[PDB]
Amino acid sequence: GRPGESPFVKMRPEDIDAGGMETVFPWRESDGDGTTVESEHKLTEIAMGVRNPVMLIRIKPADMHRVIKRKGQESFNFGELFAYTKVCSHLGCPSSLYEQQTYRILCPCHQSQFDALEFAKPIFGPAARALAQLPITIDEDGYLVANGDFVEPVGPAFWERKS
Amino acid sequence: GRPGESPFVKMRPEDIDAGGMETVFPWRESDGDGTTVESEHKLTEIAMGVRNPVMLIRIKPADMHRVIKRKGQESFNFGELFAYTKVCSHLGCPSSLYEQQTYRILCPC
Amino acid sequence: FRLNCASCHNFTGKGGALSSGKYAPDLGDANPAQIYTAMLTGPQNMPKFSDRQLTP
Amino acid sequence: QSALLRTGKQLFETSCVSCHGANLQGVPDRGPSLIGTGEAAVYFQVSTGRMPAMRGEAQAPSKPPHFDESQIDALGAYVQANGGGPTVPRDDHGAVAQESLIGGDVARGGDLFRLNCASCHNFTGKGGALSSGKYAPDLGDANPAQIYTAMLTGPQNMPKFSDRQLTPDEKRDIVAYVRESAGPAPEGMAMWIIGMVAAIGVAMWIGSRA
Amino acid sequence: LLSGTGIRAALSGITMGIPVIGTWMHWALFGGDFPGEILIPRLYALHILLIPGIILALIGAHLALVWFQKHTQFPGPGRTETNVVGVRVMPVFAVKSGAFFAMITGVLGLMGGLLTINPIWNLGPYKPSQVSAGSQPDFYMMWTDGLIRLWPAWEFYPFGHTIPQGVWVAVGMGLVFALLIAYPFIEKKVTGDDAHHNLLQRPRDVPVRTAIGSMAIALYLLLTFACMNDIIALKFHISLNATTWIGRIGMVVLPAIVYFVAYRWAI
Amino acid sequence: LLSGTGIRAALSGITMGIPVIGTWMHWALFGGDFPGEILIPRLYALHILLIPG
Amino acid sequence: CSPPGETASSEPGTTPAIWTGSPSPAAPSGEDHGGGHGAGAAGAGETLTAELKTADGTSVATADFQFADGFATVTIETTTPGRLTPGFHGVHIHSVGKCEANSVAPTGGAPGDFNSAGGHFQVSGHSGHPASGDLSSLQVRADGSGKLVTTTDAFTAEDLLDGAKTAIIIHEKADNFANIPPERYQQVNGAPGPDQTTMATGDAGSRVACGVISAG
Amino acid sequence: CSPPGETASSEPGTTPAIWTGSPSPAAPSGEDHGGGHGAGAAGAGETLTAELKTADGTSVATADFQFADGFATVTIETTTPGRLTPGFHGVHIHSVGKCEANSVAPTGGAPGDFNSAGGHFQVSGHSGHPASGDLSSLQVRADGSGKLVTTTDAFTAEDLLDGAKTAIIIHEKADNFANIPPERYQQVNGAPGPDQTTMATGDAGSRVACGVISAG
Ligand SMILES: CC(C)=CCC/C(C)=C/CC/C(C)=C/CC/C(C)=C/CC/C(C)=C/CC/C(C)=C/CC/C(C)=C/CC/C(C)=C/CC/C(C)=C/CC1=C(C)C(=O)c2ccccc2C1=O
Ligand SMILES: CC(C)=CCC/C(C)=C\CC/C(C)=C/CC/C(C)=C/CC/C(C)=C/CC/C(C)=C/CC/C(C)=C/CC/C(C)=C/CC/C(C)=C\CC1=C(C)C(=O)c2ccccc2C1=O
Ligand SMILES: CCCCCCCC/C=C\CCCCCCCC(=O)OC[C@H](COP(=O)(O)OCCN)OC(=O)CCCCCCCCCCCCCCC
Ligand code: HEC
Ligand code: HEC
Ligand code: HEC
Ligand code: FES
Ligand code: FES
Repeated sequence: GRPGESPFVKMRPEDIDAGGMETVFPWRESDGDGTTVESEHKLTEIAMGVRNPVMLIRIKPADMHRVIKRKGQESFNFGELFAYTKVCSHLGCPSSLYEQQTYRILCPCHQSQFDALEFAKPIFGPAARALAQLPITIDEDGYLVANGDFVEPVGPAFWERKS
Repeated sequence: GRPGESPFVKMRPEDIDAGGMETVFPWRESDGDGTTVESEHKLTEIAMGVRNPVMLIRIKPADMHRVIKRKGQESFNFGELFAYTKVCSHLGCPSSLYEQQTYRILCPC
Repeated sequence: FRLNCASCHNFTGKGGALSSGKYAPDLGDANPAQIYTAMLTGPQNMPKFSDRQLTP
Repeated sequence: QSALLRTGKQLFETSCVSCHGANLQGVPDRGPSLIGTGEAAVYFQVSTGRMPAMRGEAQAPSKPPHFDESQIDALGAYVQANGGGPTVPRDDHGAVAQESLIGGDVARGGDLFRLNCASCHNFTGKGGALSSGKYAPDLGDANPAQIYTAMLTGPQNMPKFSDRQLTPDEKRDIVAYVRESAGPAPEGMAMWIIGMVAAIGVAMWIGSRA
Repeated sequence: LLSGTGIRAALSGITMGIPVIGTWMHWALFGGDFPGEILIPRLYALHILLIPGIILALIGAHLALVWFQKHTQFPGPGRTETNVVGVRVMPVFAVKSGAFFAMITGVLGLMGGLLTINPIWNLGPYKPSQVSAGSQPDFYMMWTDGLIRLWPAWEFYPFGHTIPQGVWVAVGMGLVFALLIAYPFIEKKVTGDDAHHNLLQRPRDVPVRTAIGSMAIALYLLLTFACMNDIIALKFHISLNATTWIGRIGMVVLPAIVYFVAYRWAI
Repeated sequence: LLSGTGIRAALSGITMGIPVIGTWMHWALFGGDFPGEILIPRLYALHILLIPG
Repeated sequence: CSPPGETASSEPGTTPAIWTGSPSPAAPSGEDHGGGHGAGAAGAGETLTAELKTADGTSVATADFQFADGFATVTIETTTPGRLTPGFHGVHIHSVGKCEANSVAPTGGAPGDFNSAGGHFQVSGHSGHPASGDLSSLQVRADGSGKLVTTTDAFTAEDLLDGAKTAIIIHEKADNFANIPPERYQQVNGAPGPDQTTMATGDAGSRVACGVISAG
Repeated sequence: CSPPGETASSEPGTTPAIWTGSPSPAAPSGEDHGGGHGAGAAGAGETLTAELKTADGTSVATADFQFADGFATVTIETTTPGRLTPGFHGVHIHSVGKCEANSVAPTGGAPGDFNSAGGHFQVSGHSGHPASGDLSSLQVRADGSGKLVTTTDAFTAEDLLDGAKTAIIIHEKADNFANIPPERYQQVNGAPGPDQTTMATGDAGSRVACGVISAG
């Protein structure tokens, strides 16, 4: 929350602990701290990206055995780390609410819950499509980095989708 | 006129030559180049200051003998360098139209 | 140009009137060498823009 | 370890010789003797929520820790070598154990909690209020080692439970309970009552029923 | 934060879910993706000049129609379909209308003072990554929001396409507005009465219409409280799923109950 | 540039000129010194809604 | 309807591999400069470090040598607090970069950290006086640290980028260079001249540290 | 009406004096500081330069050494293209910082640039082995330039600010330090040990360069 300077800081898996949720953003080395004028525009773009914010969830190791995985998203999780888009699959509000020991990602706009244990499929509310899962891993030095891109469009659905 | 970075750079008397005018601004060492975000707001303020811009004019040495000075402004000039506000004294438009060989600062407004 | 030239010529290089019988001619006819030399030397009532003031 | 005692003395000499002078000897009316308190008691303050407050007070805030995990270990080994007492539960690697301190029983991990300790806290694990200016803190922040160290090294006005009083096993079970356990709307209604009933009643006053 | 979240939900999602032209309407309105740099200027134009201008023109038409199509009146002693019994404009009606205007603006000023409305300072600046739990629109759009919440996540996927749940609520709003606009013609087609009516009829004297209006008001209240189910669940201790499903079941049960009760009550 | 210098001359200069209330009128209209950051929004309102109305 | 693609219970998956980001192509071709230097050879740049280790495999010193504006702006820091004893370790530049525990390039005794192919690694065209191969005494006190520099630029980055990697070797002697002149002092054989072995490079007892300057 | 204040025919004026701005009291709460270092003394900081001149006033070289993180990083740039001949030079730290052309602290011949109050400017508590009083050597090729570093940290920024300013004095010898061991070589009098004057500091002919390290 630092006002303006170094708003986005690299992250490591150890930072989260079991039953922890952290909102992360797609930061590039080129998108350095906000000190420069060239930066603080790339960083503002990152912050204002509608489809940018993601929620990184540390699934409790005890409950790791209840996890079901989607087609083509089986290796997306890094150990017990699951990165799901915050944007709700129905009308695109962030699904920022997270319930641990229930593993339910709740959206405040229209009360839709997604089962984080399984692929983040909606188990209540208006949402009908699962939240897109970001592939994640650790680069050299252990910092968390996306292992690719979402295998599906991430925002709310529209006519030209599912193909 | 560099677009954004180092818009204001320090100045030296030798840069101007007799019968030359240059628009200068009040730059501070603290108001460094526009690379940072703290800077480029100080620099924008300097640029957008209504009363900030000044014209530095080099009076020719031959014509230096025609200069008549104001009370309390006799020592203001540095040799043959005279710094006058660009803002016209009447309604505040810049008076940028400097005519040498007549030494007349004309306002276009 | 706007900071220095438009002062008397125009926004877009047209001419402008000066104190008494003088004027700034329209630049449309000047070729690049003539424009550069017009800056380099102050012909009459145009400030002389040295290379130090306006580097090449 | 030779380095752990050495680092501990340097960090001790720069924080608590003001209240525990020299080799863990308490300053009278400023702080207690630290002889016999041991690593886990040191774990229960700087490592745990209740780091000691420089202003004297009935209770302290679990203020943000002033020492890092290697430092908390160095400070602790200094007081366990100087004093001799309880040691913080540690895993096979040598880190302070947290998951291992998660007890298998939560049912009995709970029953233990209610007879022993539930009362000063809350059955939920929410705080309770206690003696003079003393409160029992919410145990939501506490990691499992923190939980085991409040019980083994009784902090302040918190009954001390020895490994004999509550076995090492039950303390884990206790951790399992006290961790497993851990505009438009008002504005529109205010319109429809205050403003709209006012307007409608005013109209009924001005107008005529018929 | 609050109002931008509301915009992101309704204006963006609903618009972009519409099958044939949804994304095109979204991009035309926002000048691009959702956070397009022209949304608020466009809404400012629409809200200070365009829509208020149309509202002023339609209010002028409304008042002129009421003025020259003399106001209807309830049946009474001397009141017939070919006369207006009341008070003349100058002495009494004008003074009481002006006084009522004074009192209404006094109520509004008192509420503006004593009751806090929309503390935007509390509601931080809009950021797509941030959100609250309330996330409601004003009470007049609360029924649309409640429809969004209650409708049961029915999505259709034609050949290589998606038909999100937003279209359901969009069509629902379209139907609501069409029915509201076309009711008098619907009522005249159904009943058969095209007679020039100048005497009102008491709601009790028309059991079917008062029953239908009570049913519609019940549905509107159900939707409005469904939009508030979050705070209702929070304060009045009722599970959020329970509130959602209470709304879902009621929006077909409560209208029927209220219709029957209102019909019998009128009779 | 043209419209801005025209504004600077007419509005700002002639407003500050007025003897007893000139500077006060200037500060009320521009919300401060001449380049005050509310001038163009205020003119936009006056020009699309108020004066056209 | 339900989304066409869901519910793949099978294929449990695998742990993602460690990400190895590719360098930014011509698109984001911008990258940090690795150091400007004359580089009169295949290219070394203005960045070059090295670790002078001991016979036990432990780092003793850490040197850094690199051209900045045509001259090597170097710096050396002791990697341990007790590497050098309370005295002056004599530094030198050996042509052979192999910082082995003990080696002998010629046919003879293999001194500890004596992998140098001679004495001081002078320039290609210079083999007389103590050229850039030679170095003076750097002192480590009871604290046991080393950090101090001089101006020894008989060679440059081009000369350092020679056929064989060079090394910095610190023995246990000072820098005198026959301080006893022939006027008064005499040698073993009675000649007042100095010793060639002592004049070519700093000769001392067993080498204390040695580190290859090939970006070690 | 004309404005009240205009026109001044008399009092021709004066040329404005050279501006001497003052440090900001308002913008800066305190005084801005440059190099950061422990500086266990009255205060020297992480910035210390020096200019080693010649007997005729010519700049022999320009050294600069400063503490950064407990280890002093140093570097010397040649002041002239031919300050040093095509050979070697020995640099030593002298306790006396006076970089005079010729001086003699003791009662004896005054050697060129011999203002040092003894040999190597060792630490206060160290006077035996060649402590930090000895600096790295300077090897000059036909190019005649100086740039190289060693690890000499027996003294630090705290010890640099001693009772008297120190200096770096470069004579024109190599770095040997009695490289002829007593086993083979012998002294003038037949003893196999080395010379005390040679062991104390790098002894050579007339000093070539000398520069005070008191932020010269
Ligand atoms: C979509 C939908 C309707 C889902 C169902 C959830 C729901 C609304 C359930 C009913 C809520 C209630 C009445 C809870 C109390 C427990 C309960 C159910 C008791 C039995 C109900 C029953 C049949 C009782 C018999 C007698 C009877 C009719 C009692 C009614 C009692 C009440 C609460 C009457 C008022 C109704 C009411 C205001 C309900 C809450 C609705 C809203 C939107 C309140 C808005 C509001 C809120 C939420 C504030 O926090 C607030 C804070 C500060 C100032 C103002 C306000 C404010 O106006
Ligand atoms: C910090 C700060 C800025 C604070 C201020 C807040 C702000 C920005 C704005 C509010 C400030 C103001 C100016 C508030 C007062 C607003 C105002 C004009 C109130 C007037 C009420 C008043 C003072 C009454 C005094 C009592 C009295 C003697 C009344 C009789 C004389 C009067 C005033 C008669 C007025 C008659 C009246 C309301 C005319 C309205 C004109 C219009 C638009 C339509 C006329 C009209 C009407 C009214 C119908 O009802 C109607 C019904 C059916 C068909 C047609 C019509 C029709 O044409
Ligand atoms: C919140 C609640 C939802 C919102 C509610 C508002 C919408 C309008 C409300 C109700 C509409 C349905 C009314 C009931 C319609 C009656 C049907 C019938 O059987 O026709 C008998 C009639 C009497 O004729 P009669 O000589 O008196 O003979 C006595 C015989 N026993 O015939 C006719 O003239 C008319 C025949 C055709 C009528 C067609 C009306 C609907 C037009 C389409 C608009 C959409 C409708 C949406 C419905 C919700
Ligand atoms: C009054 C201030 C003044 C400013 C400042 C000034 N000009 Fe001019 N310009 C003049 C005047 C007066 C002349 C007429 C010179 C002459 O006729 O000899 C002129 C002549 C010229 C001409 C000759 C055109 C022709 O066809 O003969 C060119 C080209 C020109 N200016 C370009 C420039 C450029 C480029 C600058 C860049 C800052 C500049 N001016 C700035 C006033 C000005
Ligand atoms: C006033 C400043 C103050 C500082 C700073 C302080 N303490 Fe304390 N300490 C106290 C007071 C008062 C208590 C009594 C409260 C209690 O018993 O928990 C206490 C309690 C303790 C206890 C529990 C004794 C027991 O058995 O009840 C331990 C262990 C302890 N301190 C160690 C430390 C260590 C280790 C540090 C710092 C590295 C430290 N303290 C810093 C004042 C301080
Ligand atoms: C009065 C009886 C009492 C009993 C019995 C008791 N506590 Fe406490 N506890 C306290 C008081 C008072 C404090 C405040 C002292 C302190 O925090 O230093 C406290 C401190 C704590 C803290 C401090 C860390 C934090 O969260 O801020 C934790 C955790 C804790 N107790 C949990 C337990 C657990 C778990 C048990 C038994 C399984 C237990 N307590 C037994 C009253 C009690
Ligand atoms: S916006 Fe997320 S469920 Fe509707
Ligand atoms: S604006 Fe009038 S003379 Fe300048």
